[PDB]
Amino acid sequence: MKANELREKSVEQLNEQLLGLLRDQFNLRMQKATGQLGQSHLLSQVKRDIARVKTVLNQQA
Amino acid sequence: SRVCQVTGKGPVTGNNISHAHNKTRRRFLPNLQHHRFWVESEKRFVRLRVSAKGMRIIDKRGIEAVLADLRARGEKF
Amino acid sequence: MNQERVFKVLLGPHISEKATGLADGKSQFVFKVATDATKLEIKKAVESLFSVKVQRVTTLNVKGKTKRTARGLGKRNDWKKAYIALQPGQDLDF
Amino acid sequence: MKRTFQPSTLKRARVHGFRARMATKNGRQVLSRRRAKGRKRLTV
Amino acid sequence: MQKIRRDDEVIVIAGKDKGKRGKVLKVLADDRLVVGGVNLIKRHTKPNPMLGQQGGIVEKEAPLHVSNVAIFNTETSKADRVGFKVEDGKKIRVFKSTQKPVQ
RNA sequence: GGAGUCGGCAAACAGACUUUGAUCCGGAGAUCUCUGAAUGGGGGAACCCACCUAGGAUAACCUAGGUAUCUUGUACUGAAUCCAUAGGUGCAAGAGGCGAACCAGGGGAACUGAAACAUCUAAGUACCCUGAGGAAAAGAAAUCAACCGAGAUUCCCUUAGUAGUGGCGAGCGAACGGGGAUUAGCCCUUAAGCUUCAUUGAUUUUAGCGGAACGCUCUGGAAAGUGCGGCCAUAGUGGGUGAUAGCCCCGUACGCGAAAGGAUCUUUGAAGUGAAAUCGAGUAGGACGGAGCACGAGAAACUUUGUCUGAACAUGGGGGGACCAUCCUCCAAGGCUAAAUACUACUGACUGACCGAUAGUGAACCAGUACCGUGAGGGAAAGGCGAAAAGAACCCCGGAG
RNA sequence: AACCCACUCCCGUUGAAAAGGUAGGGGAUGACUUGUGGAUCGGAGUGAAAGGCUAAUCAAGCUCGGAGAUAGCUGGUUCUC
RNA sequence: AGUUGAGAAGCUUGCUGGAGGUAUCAGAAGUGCGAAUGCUGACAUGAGUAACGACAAUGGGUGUGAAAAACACCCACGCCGAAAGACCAAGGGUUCCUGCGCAACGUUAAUCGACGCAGGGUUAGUCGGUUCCUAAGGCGAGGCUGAAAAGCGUAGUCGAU
Ligand SMILES: [Mg+2]
Ligand SMILES: [Mg+2]
Ligand SMILES: [Mg+2]
Ligand SMILES: [Mg+2]
Ligand SMILES: [Mg+2]
Ligand SMILES: [Mg+2]
Ligand SMILES: [Mg+2]
Ligand SMILES: [Mg+2]
Ligand SMILES: [Mg+2]
Ligand SMILES: [Mg+2]
Ligand SMILES: [Mg+2]
Ligand SMILES: [Mg+2]
Ligand SMILES: [Mg+2]
Ligand SMILES: [Mg+2]
Ligand SMILES: [Mg+2]
Ligand SMILES: [Mg+2]
Ligand SMILES: [Mg+2]
Ligand SMILES: [Mg+2]
Ligand SMILES: [Mg+2]
Ligand SMILES: [Mg+2]
Ligand SMILES: [Mg+2]
Ligand SMILES: [Mg+2]
Ligand SMILES: [Mg+2]
Ligand SMILES: [Mg+2]
Ligand SMILES: [Mg+2]
Ligand SMILES: [Mg+2]
Ligand SMILES: [Mg+2]
Ligand SMILES: [Mg+2]
Ligand SMILES: [Mg+2]
Ligand SMILES: [Mg+2]
Ligand SMILES: [Mg+2]
Ligand SMILES: [Mg+2]
Ligand SMILES: [Mg+2]
Ligand SMILES: [Mg+2]
Ligand SMILES: [Mg+2]
Ligand SMILES: [Mg+2]
Ligand SMILES: [Mg+2]
Ligand SMILES: [Mg+2]
Ligand SMILES: [Mg+2]
Ligand SMILES: [Mg+2]
Ligand SMILES: [Mg+2]
Ligand SMILES: [Mg+2]
Ligand SMILES: [Mg+2]
Ligand SMILES: [Mg+2]
Ligand SMILES: [Mg+2]
Ligand SMILES: [Mg+2]
Ligand SMILES: [Mg+2]
Ligand SMILES: [Mg+2]
Ligand SMILES: [Mg+2]
Ligand SMILES: [Mg+2]
Ligand SMILES: [Mg+2]
Ligand SMILES: [Mg+2]
Ligand SMILES: [Mg+2]
Ligand SMILES: [Mg+2]
Ligand SMILES: [Mg+2]
Ligand SMILES: [Mg+2]
Ligand SMILES: [Mg+2]
Ligand SMILES: [Mg+2]
Ligand SMILES: [Mg+2]
Ligand SMILES: [Mg+2]
Ligand SMILES: [Mg+2]
Ligand SMILES: [Mg+2]
Ligand SMILES: [Mg+2]
Ligand SMILES: [Mg+2]
Ligand SMILES: [Mg+2]
Ligand SMILES: [Mg+2]
Ligand SMILES: [Mg+2]
Ligand SMILES: [Mg+2]
Ligand SMILES: [Mg+2]
Ligand SMILES: [Mg+2]
Ligand SMILES: [Mg+2]
Ligand SMILES: [Mg+2]
Ligand SMILES: [Mg+2]
Ligand SMILES: [Mg+2]
Ligand SMILES: [Mg+2]
Ligand SMILES: [Mg+2]
Ligand SMILES: [Mg+2]
Ligand SMILES: [Mg+2]
Ligand SMILES: [Mg+2]
Ligand SMILES: [Mg+2]
Ligand SMILES: [Mg+2]
Ligand SMILES: [Mg+2]
Ligand SMILES: [Mg+2]
Ligand SMILES: [Mg+2]
Ligand SMILES: [Mg+2]
Ligand SMILES: [Mg+2]
Ligand SMILES: [Mg+2]
Ligand SMILES: [Mg+2]
Ligand SMILES: [Mg+2]
Ligand SMILES: [Mg+2]
Ligand SMILES: [Mg+2]
Ligand SMILES: [Mg+2]
Ligand SMILES: [Mg+2]
Ligand SMILES: [Mg+2]
Ligand SMILES: [Mg+2]
Repeated sequence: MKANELREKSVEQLNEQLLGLLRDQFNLRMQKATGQLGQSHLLSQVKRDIARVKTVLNQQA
Repeated sequence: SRVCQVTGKGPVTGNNISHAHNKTRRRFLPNLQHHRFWVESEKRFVRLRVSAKGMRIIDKRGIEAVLADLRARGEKF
Repeated sequence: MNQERVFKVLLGPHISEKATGLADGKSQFVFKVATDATKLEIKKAVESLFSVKVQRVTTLNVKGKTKRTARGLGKRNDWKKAYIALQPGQDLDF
Repeated sequence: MKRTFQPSTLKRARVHGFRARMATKNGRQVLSRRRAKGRKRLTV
Repeated sequence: MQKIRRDDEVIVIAGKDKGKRGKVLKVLADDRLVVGGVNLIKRHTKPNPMLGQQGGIVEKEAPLHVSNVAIFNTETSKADRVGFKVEDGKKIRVFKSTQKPVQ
């Protein structure tokens, strides 16, 4: 997910990109607690994907 | 505090010299009293804490002219 | 509560022998929650995500242990724990 | 025997606390003097 | 730009392995390289059964300083120095002796 | 830019990222918890409790904004009291706190010296407090000289430890006149100059780019060293590479470079200010008590003012060290004004007949730390394997030490 | 008796303790004892008054500055001919 | 170690060490230590000497262990019992429980521990706070005073015991 295609969407389409990502992060926290998470890199990858969306969602205003 | 309202006179300092010339610190204070001034145009009295030198200036210039100067520098009375 | 806060109150389950026995004997599950989560929020997040019906939540704060090293005194974070009680028969999947 | 230091956390804060130094200007010179030295504590 | 790059054919100048040739495998920090096949060492590791199983004596290369090697020019069969030729659109490393690009 | 990267102590093991340009460096922006001037009200700093407006949820709320005080201006409003004054609300603009020093002011010691000690000194120092600026202050003669002249202020060297002053003790200490650094004046019949904008040009700063010339031989773990012979120079006593390198690497002389920010100096337009209106009256002068003038009442002039008084109007007024006459020289009681000058907490470059770990900063190391004290406050000790971890596989004694 | 106090002896004095202990001793419904919070301080406070107390410091606390005060007084002052 | 000068001192070599030193003549000094009840570290003598912290008190058996007077269990003795038992407040801050340990800490040993490492453990409409109210006292819009800092205080709002 790059910031080039994030500015191809509307504010309406950018507010379930965030809701989907937040749910995706939640599923990763649950796996990390129970020890059944081998994809360790996915934790930081989704953190920067949320912050990327919140920036684009603010450049609109 | 102890400052004349129309001239700004305040306490100053100096020395006491005896006959053997011992010097001790002292102060000189203004001779300032409370007085009510009848403002003819305003139809009322105005009370200030002026020294006796400020009473002579109000004689020379009037209370109309002295009050305007006080208003200019915001010295609320 | 906004739609963000649902996914941010629960920090995962807490694993211990006491929590293991509670989950079996009396249908009471133990979770790690955010340090500012209230009982009303915890109850709503579990109902919304895990599709179970929650009746009572009891919560406690846990102090961070202090471990002494060669560089001086250092301590771990303070966390918050919640006991969640469900209906007499239903479980909570992961 | 009774010794001179009898602890109490309420009275500690009301004589040497942060809000007790900031009240007076002589206590504000104490705080700025400890900041200049570089103290880690700076308050009781 | 770096005068010495990964997977380059170089020759060793100065040191115990002086005169040998090989390929560059890694370029570490603090100006050090790892040239394959030279500066070999032996490391003995105690095999603790806990946290996996370990072996005996391993074979590996040791790093050497970046100024102890030189690009091997396969035109005069000897070491040369490199330079960054003036760029039409991009820097190209060339041999000082022969003014030809490095490959 | 141009190949590696996921900060260090601090290593290992996993997950990964990328020549479809990563890590990294510089400009602009976005986010920016709680506390702290802390500013919605409280408070034991990092905590507790709210109200109003707009939108959204239906349950026990959410998101986004406002709510301190004071000063100035402005609109509305309105007591004793008829009018209106005090007061009360609502809007705008401004301040507040921190900082090592420099600056202008308000207050202001003592030890000490005098071989005791009061006048005197130390000293208008230490300290406390207030205000402004990158500098500040002062500045355009009611100034000096001496019958000849000079020409605003500030700083440096002399005159000179001189004339004075001084329980004439200890001590304090000028000016006139010369030599320099800087060069500038302009207004109250409204000006120079300074700010804030918008333009015309140039230069610098915040990152970077290229950057020349050595081989053989002997010892050695390892050549940069030995020996022989070369080359480069607007680059030859830099740093480090396995021992001592102009030619091995990073550099150095010398040239090139900025999407975008900052700053400086120039043009040329606008607005504000300078600004006090109209040449200066409770002012000059005087008496009493102090302070400053190098000058401690002394023949004691001059400035300043706590108390009390008090002129003239250019045929007039101030000064020329008591005072008088004559001469000379200036025009106070309204303003603005750059440079030469003072300082460095902070940033960069270079240098040292400076230190080399009991030294140099208290601190080369996770130091204003550990520790000591209720507190203010005081305050340490502690560097080095090796070129490279190649940091000792395996066997034996011993408690799986 | 609890509680508050400290009259005597011995021990201890490098102590178990920078003011104690064991035996006896005084008051024990009051001018009593005590917890919590608050007020007064350095030529100043407080004192049923001993110049006592004000953080194991008191004929004028502690701390940082003037400050390297001053010391006609003690001590010390480093290789050779 | 040898040698040379009248002396401060010089010179040559064996062993260690493993990278720097400075002739001669000049120039500059943080330029020479046994003393200052000197300052900082290290190490002696006293000396293997005093002491091992209430004079309630211990004796066997068994187990574990490299090792047991001291650890655990059993049988039997003693001591407190208006405490040497139990519980609140202050104060402290993980000392609480379990597994693994014994270098240092414990005035002896330690298999034990308030010691080392790692995990776990504290659940409230009714208990104590916060929230409501005030005492002593504090702060205090305006205000009154005061060289400046500031002092006092009204409306007000903090402050439990
Ligand atoms: Mg005096
Ligand atoms: Mg609770
Ligand atoms: Mg933490
Ligand atoms: Mg705030
Ligand atoms: Mg407040
Ligand atoms: Mg607030
Ligand atoms: Mg300010
Ligand atoms: Mg004065
Ligand atoms: Mg004196
Ligand atoms: Mg003298
Ligand atoms: Mg004397
Ligand atoms: Mg004397
Ligand atoms: Mg005397
Ligand atoms: Mg004096
Ligand atoms: Mg400024
Ligand atoms: Mg000026
Ligand atoms: Mg002059
Ligand atoms: Mg003339
Ligand atoms: Mg005289
Ligand atoms: Mg380059
Ligand atoms: Mg080069
Ligand atoms: Mg060496
Ligand atoms: Mg070199
Ligand atoms: Mg070479
Ligand atoms: Mg003006
Ligand atoms: Mg005039
Ligand atoms: Mg006038
Ligand atoms: Mg006069
Ligand atoms: Mg007079
Ligand atoms: Mg005089
Ligand atoms: Mg006079
Ligand atoms: Mg007069
Ligand atoms: Mg005059
Ligand atoms: Mg005269
Ligand atoms: Mg003028
Ligand atoms: Mg001026
Ligand atoms: Mg040191
Ligand atoms: Mg050393
Ligand atoms: Mg030190
Ligand atoms: Mg402490
Ligand atoms: Mg008692
Ligand atoms: Mg008594
Ligand atoms: Mg007695
Ligand atoms: Mg007695
Ligand atoms: Mg007896
Ligand atoms: Mg009795
Ligand atoms: Mg007794
Ligand atoms: Mg009786
Ligand atoms: Mg108190
Ligand atoms: Mg006090
Ligand atoms: Mg005193
Ligand atoms: Mg007596
Ligand atoms: Mg007394
Ligand atoms: Mg005492
Ligand atoms: Mg005294
Ligand atoms: Mg004092
Ligand atoms: Mg002395
Ligand atoms: Mg002195
Ligand atoms: Mg001597
Ligand atoms: Mg000697
Ligand atoms: Mg020798
Ligand atoms: Mg060297
Ligand atoms: Mg020399
Ligand atoms: Mg010396
Ligand atoms: Mg000696
Ligand atoms: Mg010695
Ligand atoms: Mg000596
Ligand atoms: Mg001697
Ligand atoms: Mg002694
Ligand atoms: Mg000595
Ligand atoms: Mg001995
Ligand atoms: Mg003996
Ligand atoms: Mg004996
Ligand atoms: Mg004995
Ligand atoms: Mg005994
Ligand atoms: Mg004993
Ligand atoms: Mg014992
Ligand atoms: Mg037994
Ligand atoms: Mg046994
Ligand atoms: Mg025993
Ligand atoms: Mg009994
Ligand atoms: Mg507690
Ligand atoms: Mg512990
Ligand atoms: Mg235990
Ligand atoms: Mg055990
Ligand atoms: Mg032991
Ligand atoms: Mg043993
Ligand atoms: Mg333990
Ligand atoms: Mg209340
Ligand atoms: Mg009250
Ligand atoms: Mg008050
Ligand atoms: Mg006020
Ligand atoms: Mg209240
Ligand atoms: Mg209350
Ligand atoms: Mg209560």
